[PDB]
Amino acid sequence: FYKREMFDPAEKYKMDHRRRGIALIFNHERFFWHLTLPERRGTCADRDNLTRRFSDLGFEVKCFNDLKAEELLLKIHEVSTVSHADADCFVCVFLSHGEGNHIYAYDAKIEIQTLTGLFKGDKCHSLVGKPKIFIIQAARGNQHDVPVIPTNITEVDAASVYTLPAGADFLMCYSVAEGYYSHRETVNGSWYIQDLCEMLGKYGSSLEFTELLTLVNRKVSQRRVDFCKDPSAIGKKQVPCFASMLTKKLHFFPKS
Amino acid sequence: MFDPAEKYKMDHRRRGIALIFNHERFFWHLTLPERRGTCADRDNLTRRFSDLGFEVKCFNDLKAEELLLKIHEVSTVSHADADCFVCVFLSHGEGNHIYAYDAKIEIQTLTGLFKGDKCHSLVGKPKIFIIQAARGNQTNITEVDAASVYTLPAGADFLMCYSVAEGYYSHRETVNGSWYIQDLCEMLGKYGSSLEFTELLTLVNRKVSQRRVDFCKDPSAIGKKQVPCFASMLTKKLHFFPK
Repeated sequence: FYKREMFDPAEKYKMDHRRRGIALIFNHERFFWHLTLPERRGTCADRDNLTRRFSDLGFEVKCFNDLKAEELLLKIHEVSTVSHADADCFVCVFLSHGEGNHIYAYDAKIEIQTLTGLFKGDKCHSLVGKPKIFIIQAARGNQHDVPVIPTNITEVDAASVYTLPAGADFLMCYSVAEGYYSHRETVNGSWYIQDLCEMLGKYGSSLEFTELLTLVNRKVSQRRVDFCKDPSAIGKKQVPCFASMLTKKLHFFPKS
Repeated sequence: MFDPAEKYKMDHRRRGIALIFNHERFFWHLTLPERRGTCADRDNLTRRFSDLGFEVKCFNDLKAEELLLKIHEVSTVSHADADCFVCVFLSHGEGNHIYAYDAKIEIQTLTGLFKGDKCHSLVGKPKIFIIQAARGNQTNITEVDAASVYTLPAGADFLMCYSVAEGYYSHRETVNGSWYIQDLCEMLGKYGSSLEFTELLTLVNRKVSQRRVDFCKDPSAIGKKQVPCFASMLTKKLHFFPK
């Protein structure tokens, strides 16, 4: 027996490289005053949660806190230009505010297509044909703070970031879709990241990853705020989504 | 309790309605080119979705007012006895709009008719939109159109399926039909009644993105790759097992 080159409806990405790969986490808790954006209490919990879960799946996790845009671009360009020949895949997470096709760094916004474009085709040959997974927790910062230099509560932010696709073998994962609202607990973290991390821990090492993101869709879209705390948040449902350009099934079975 | 393998309940009396809006030519004032090959797509889709148990209704070259009337009529009948709902658009598009014969319609208007508060009997059921629409260029020939329609999400339990993503190109053969629709239909025919539907759409991503654009008959088209995508808001696994 051998596998002839016939179309296989069950084909999986090859995940038997020496290393799982790098997972970058860009964590943004506060912003330059000229941006008029509120701080994001709870994001440090998200960052730590994600680090534990992706480390357990075999990723080399690198976190960066509150980088300026020039610094962020430098760092992500450095990762896009090294060889990933010995890696299975690549993960990039943004924890911030966003608007349209932009995510905010500390001092300025950056276009999502600029960040994903660094990993397309022969800009990053050693990731061609490998999953490139971007996870974005970014929505509209509520701006009732001034344009001047300056307990567990749930903050509710309108969806603002477009659910953009990218190239072949990219998977773009969004905390919330247009017309819905993103939620973050100031001590426990974001609804989306909490539920993503819980599902990674329970099922990440077995379930196909888009099947796992569908579980996250279900968990998040079924959450509600306590009515006695913030009646304002009634009817502000959160529905995540993911935009898949993947071409094979993706698993994170423990590496041998 | 939470079941990591939970499936949509697909044991209703009927599979449900599949609507297909098929646009081959446009009012002259829109200055959009004809879409030869689209009738093949329509026929292919009708067969595949019929075989999966759907009640397929096709509409050719409706005006926007006619199209809105029809999709509104469908959104207000009871789907209580149905598993799910499918809507296919075969046209040109731009941004958040798809073209009818005489005018643009916003995708969010069309999907909004099937949100929970407007269509109670589809609550918690899959609502699947499949969009073959890109930028009209203003024997079997292959036409190549730049991506133009945003890969928009919708509400819970919607699945939005696009023939092409930003930066890539959609292809249509004047005899054989659209690349995306051909490969979607081949996969439906072979695996539609067994495979989880997003796993099937992933196969379609692979098939379409592997179609070679190295040596076209039209030198203009060289290197203009096609990559589809789908945006899922589903909350459970979706299968179309024979009823």
